[PDB]
Parts: sequence; structure tokens; C-alpha cells
Amino acid sequence: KGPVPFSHCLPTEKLQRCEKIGEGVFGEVFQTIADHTPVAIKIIAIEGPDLVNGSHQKTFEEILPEIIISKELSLLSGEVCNRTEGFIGLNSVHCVQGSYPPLLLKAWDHYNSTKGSANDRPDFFKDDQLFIVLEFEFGGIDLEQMRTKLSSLATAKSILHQLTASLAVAEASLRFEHRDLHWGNVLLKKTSLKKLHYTLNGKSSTIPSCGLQVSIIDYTLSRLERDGIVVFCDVSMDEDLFTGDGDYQFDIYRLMKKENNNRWGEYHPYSNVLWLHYLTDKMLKQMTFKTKCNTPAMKQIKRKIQEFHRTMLNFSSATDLLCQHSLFK
Ligand SMILES: CN1CCNC(=O)c2cccc(c2)-c2cnn3ccc(nc23)NCC1
Ligand code: NA
Repeated sequence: KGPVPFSHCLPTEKLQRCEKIGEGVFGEVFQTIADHTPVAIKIIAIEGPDLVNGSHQKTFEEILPEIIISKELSLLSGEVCNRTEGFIGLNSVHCVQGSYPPLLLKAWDHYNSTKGSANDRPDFFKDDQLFIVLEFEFGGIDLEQMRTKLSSLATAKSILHQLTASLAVAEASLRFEHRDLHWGNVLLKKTSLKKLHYTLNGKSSTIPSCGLQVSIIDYTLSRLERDGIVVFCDVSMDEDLFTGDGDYQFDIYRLMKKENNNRWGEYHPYSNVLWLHYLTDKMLKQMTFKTKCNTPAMKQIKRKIQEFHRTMLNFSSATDLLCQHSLFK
């Protein structure tokens, strides 16, 4: 009924196998192994007065939405009327108190030496410092890092279909908007399954996998509701979020604000359409595939994704796209 030491969710063998896999202003992400199974560990400092990576730490009340949303989206894998495995599984959440473990600093240093880091080395925390530690299913590697690694546009089709179906199921169940679905937040992992299964308002269907399973991650800007209680991040007074340039990504923030009149509590599932447009645009303009569309059935797939790009902004939600767009028939 209070915070635990780091050793409670990272016992020695688990800590000794941690390798850093990513980062952001929020904190750090590590991969480790327990019971022969990889997991991802997201660690966020809270409640303290130090700047961390140049920003103030969130309070407990500010981090709660991400926790709540992570649980609700994970639970969709085990539901019936609205079921999807397209989010990321959540194994546990803990509030931990202590300085940063030396073994994690070792992992942090290895990443800095090999990939380079934009973050402060997290060695300045005292023994009273609080963190949230979220343990997730390991979802693979992000779409951005797989820019030059995918087989063909047929794989792109499967990825867009999986993302649209996931978002639709979450719309139907939870009035969900992701609100930050840039290509760093789309994970890809190998699957031996030929087709993946979802259920939308009691109607089940399948999606050819092309050998990959997609997981949507990072709920820090997300919104949902149950029984009229809305859980979200109020960015109405954020300046910086809306003044980016150099990528279509930064236009999506501005376009969301236009759609919702700067009222972030409301439900505007058109934001999911905007993100899927951004992702479709990446598929066609920045992704590069090992095999180009050199045949007829493939040249048809290409034309259909091009048609999706130029028509999808005329749909009202991911649900509308899934149920009505020709790409998915
Ligand atoms: C820096 N990261 C962006 C912010 N992370 C999250 O919000 C987050 C949330 C839940 C799970 C994961 C990540 C997660 C699960 N498997 N995995 C594989 C690669 C990976 N992250 C993850 N790379 C780091 C990307
Ligand atoms: Na999942």
C-alpha cells in the first residue's frame, strides 16, 4: 500500500539482462527477459522537483491517464464484442522509490556509446525519488527503424489494415483517440499466423498478416471514456506541440486542434483518420521496399493504397474507414 524498491519488479537476473532500446523526454525504455520471454520496461520519474531531459516531471495525477489507457487497451485482447490484439499487452504497473539502479545506468551508458542519447544520464536521482515502472509485452521494432526493411507494398497494406481495425475496435469500445500515432509508435514483430482476427461490434473478420503483427504503443496524448468519464491529456495551453515543422507529423497536431476547436475532452474520432493518413503518406513517400511493384497483382495493390491516400480524409473515423473503404474489401 505504498511504493516498492526497484528490486520488486526488477529482481537481479531481470535487471542484469536489461538492454536499453529507446528513449524520449518522458524517460527510458529497456528490454529484458523473464520466463524465456522478452518484455519492455518503460520508466518515468514522477513527483520530484528536478528537470529531467529539460522538462518538469509529471505528478501522479498527470501520469494516471497513460496508466488507465494502457490497461483498457490491453484488455481489448480478451474481450468479446470489441476485441483486438493490435495494441500492446500490459503486464504490470508499479510505483517504485529509489535512486536509479547502477545496472540500468550501465545499460544506459552502452546505448549512449553506440547509438547516442539526447537524454541526461539518469544518475542524479536521490533515494526518495518516485518512478512509475510499466512492464509491457515486447512488440518488436518500430516502423521508422524498419524504413528500408520491409518486403513490398503488400506488407504496407497489411500494416494499414491492422492499424485501422485496431483503432476502429477502440473507437467502438472506448471512444478512443490515439492522438500521437507517428511512425515511432507503430511496432512490428514476426508472426507465424497467416491471418489475424478481430471483432468489431460483434462481427468478426480476419486480416492477412504478411508475416507481421502490428502493435500500437505510447498513450501519453491519448483519450478515451467509459460511462461518460473522460480520460485524456489537456494540451489546450501547450504552445510547442503546435509549432513543429519539417514533417507532416507536425501538421497533424495543428489539424487535430482545428478539428476539435482546441477542446481535447471532446470525442473527435477524425483524429484517428488524420493519423492513418499520415501513416499512409509515410508508406508511399518515405518507406522503401526490398521488392518494388514489378507485377500486375502488385501494381494493383500500389494503386489501391494511392487511392486510399487521396480519399481517406473524407471518412469520419477509423470505424467508417474499416467498414466502408474499398481498400479493405
Ligand atoms: C521510445 N519508445 C517510444 C515510447 N514508448 C512507449 O510509450 C512504449 C509503451 C508501451 C510499450 C512499448 C513502448 C514497447 C513494447 N515493445 N517495444 C519495442 C520497442 C520499443 N518500445 C516498445 N521501442 C521504444 C519506443
Ligand atoms: Na497485443
